[PDB]
Amino acid sequence: VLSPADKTNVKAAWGKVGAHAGEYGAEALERMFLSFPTTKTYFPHFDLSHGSAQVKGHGKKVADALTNAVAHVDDMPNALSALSDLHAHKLRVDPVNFKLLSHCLLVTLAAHLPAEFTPAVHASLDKFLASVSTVLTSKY
Amino acid sequence: VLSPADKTNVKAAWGKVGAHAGEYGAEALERMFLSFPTTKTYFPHFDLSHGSAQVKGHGKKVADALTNAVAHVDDMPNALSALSDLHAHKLRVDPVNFKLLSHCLLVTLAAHLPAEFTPAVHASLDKFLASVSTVLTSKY
Amino acid sequence: VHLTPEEKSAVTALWGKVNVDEVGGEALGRLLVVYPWTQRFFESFGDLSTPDAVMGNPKVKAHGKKVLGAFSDGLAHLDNLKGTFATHVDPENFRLLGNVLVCVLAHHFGKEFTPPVQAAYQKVVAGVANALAH
Amino acid sequence: VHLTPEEKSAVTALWGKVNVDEVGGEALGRLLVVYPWTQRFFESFGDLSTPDAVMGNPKVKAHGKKVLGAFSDGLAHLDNLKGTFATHVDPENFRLLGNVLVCVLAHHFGKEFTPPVQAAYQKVVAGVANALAH
Ligand code: HEM
Ligand code: HEM
Ligand code: HEM
Ligand code: HEM
Ligand SMILES: O=N[O-]
Ligand SMILES: O=N[O-]
Ligand SMILES: O=N[O-]
Ligand SMILES: O=N[O-]
Repeated sequence: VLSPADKTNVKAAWGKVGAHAGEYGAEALERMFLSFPTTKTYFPHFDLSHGSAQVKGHGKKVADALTNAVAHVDDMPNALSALSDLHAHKLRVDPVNFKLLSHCLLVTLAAHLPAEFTPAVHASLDKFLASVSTVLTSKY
Repeated sequence: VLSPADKTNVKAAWGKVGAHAGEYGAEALERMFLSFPTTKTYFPHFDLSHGSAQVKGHGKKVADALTNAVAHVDDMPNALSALSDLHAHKLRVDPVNFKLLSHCLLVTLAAHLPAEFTPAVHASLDKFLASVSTVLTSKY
Repeated sequence: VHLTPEEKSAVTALWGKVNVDEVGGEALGRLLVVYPWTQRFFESFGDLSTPDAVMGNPKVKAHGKKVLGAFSDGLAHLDNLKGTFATHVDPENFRLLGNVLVCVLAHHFGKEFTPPVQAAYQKVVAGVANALAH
Repeated sequence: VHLTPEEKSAVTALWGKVNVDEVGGEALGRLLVVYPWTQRFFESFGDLSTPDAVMGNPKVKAHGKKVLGAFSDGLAHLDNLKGTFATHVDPENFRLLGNVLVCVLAHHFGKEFTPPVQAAYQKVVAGVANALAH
């Protein structure tokens, strides 16, 4: 359950990220595939090398889905319906992998927004991502 | 998100448990404290020995809360509001401990209802308990 | 794992009476049913379309005996689990399998699967899970 | 942990430039803020009423240097982490602390905390967490 301060914090961070969102999504993916190699098996047909156009493309998709969730942060189950069916029912992603990607997204924000990434903002972003993760893993 | 079959399964199991619920809650607690000793630190002032009247009392409380959740299975956040504030805000229970207790409740049902504890019913009860756990850990 | 002698006693006494032909396929089968993502870990096994379909799938049953096998190995080698499992996914799924197994044991043994007996099995499954996650 | 030489290189180069007086208290402090249940693990430390109150609490800072210390120990002993941490809660909270630390490193080093450098730290924090959870 996201407080009004969390919402305010998450929205502010999205703010500072600006149009770098796609790029940051990409970098988080790269961080995930390298730090947690098991995750790569979900992406057999991807070239996962640095600068991959496929990783770049996908990170933009992920950032766009997160932005959509923030934009409708009080109705995430609905907004993210098609995406939770994809991930759970079709792709059978292990729920654990969501904490892995979440942490990489946090690492990526921290690496780029030293001012915005306070302990409070960190706390809110973490809850946000865990909220998104809950939705995306609800349809097994 | 609990399906209608899950609801039907969980309700049927509650059915078979009958008035043994309190006793089963007690046994699950005993299973938890012995299998996962870290959990005992949440209960300093309890006598945790076998047959403890305090464990018996508490297991009845836990069974009653689970029954309440089943009885209002479409409005668990509301029904369990006071209880999630207790556990997260006041008691600061580590979220991990919920999977531990959940598993012990499953073990306890399995030990007493060999006919009812099919793979399908097991699946539904697991989701149910994870739903309850999600609620009870939402207010940190 | 450091199992006390009564703990070892609790495990071995129950373990001797396990139907080694069926319990492993039950546990592994319940895992695929209760935690559907696990199915992906098994591409070959073919049909896993339903619970009834999962539980009645030869490879499940086959591989279940090996899980049991591996459990026996670990039990008579708790001194050095790493060098007994020298040979596999997030450590968590091994923990899940260990807990499903515990539920199956509880299922098959009823009253006999007392809280102390469960406590002793959790140490073994934990040890095996960690060893297998190395 | 089996760290490849480039991996070891990635860790040591960054680690030499860490403010050992502040990074530990940040990580531990962020842990108490991000994961409030962890506060209970620390009864003595007194006031932990807010984020600002947490981050500015002497025992936090004090104990943070020890976390860092322990990290250094592990780094120059990755051959045998068990017998370096012979001396503590669910293994998961050690993992959480390890990841918060990684976020703090990312915070302090920015661009320098590249994906490969992160990957190498995750192996260390994982090794330490597991060792400490033994
Ligand atoms: C915050 C968590 C996540 C978000 C917001 C997210 C978002 C997305 C989006 C937007 C798509 C494409 C949607 C579409 O094409 O309709 C997608 C697909 C996909 N996702 Fe995720 N995802 C998340 C977590 C994960 C994780 C943890 C994994 C595996 C470790 C994963 C694996 C995949 C794969 C393999 C695809 C298909 C890729 C392709 O074939 O192009 N996702 N996800
Ligand atoms: C399915 C999960 C759980 C349920 C349904 C549940 C239910 C309850 C209920 C009904 C109460 C008393 C409510 C009241 O007095 O108003 C309670 C209190 C308490 N709970 Fe839980 N609980 C759960 C999980 C846990 C876990 C995992 C822990 C710790 C490992 C825990 C520790 C405690 C403690 C220490 C108290 C206060 C005991 C006392 O002072 O009498 N609970 N819980
Ligand atoms: C806890 C999990 C698992 C355990 C304990 C386990 C155990 C074993 C054991 C003991 C063997 C050797 C048996 C023999 O010599 O005939 C074996 C072989 C094999 N297993 Fe697994 N297994 C596990 C998971 C898996 C998974 C996820 C797969 C995915 C396909 C798999 C596929 C195979 C294959 C292809 C063989 C080769 C046949 C052989 O030489 O044994 N196993 N497994
Ligand atoms: C990852 C978690 C932790 C690490 C890495 C850690 C590390 C250390 C180290 C290296 C020392 C010895 C320092 C010295 O000799 O002065 C120490 C001492 C001590 N720590 Fe911890 N600690 C951790 C968690 C905790 C927790 C949760 C508590 C709860 C109170 C705690 C309380 C103490 C106390 C009371 C001492 C005695 C002072 C001493 O002789 O060092 N620590 N810790
Ligand atoms: O990368 N998650 O789709
Ligand atoms: O035993 N849970 O309150
Ligand atoms: O069973 N293959 O490691
Ligand atoms: O820091 N006491 O283990």
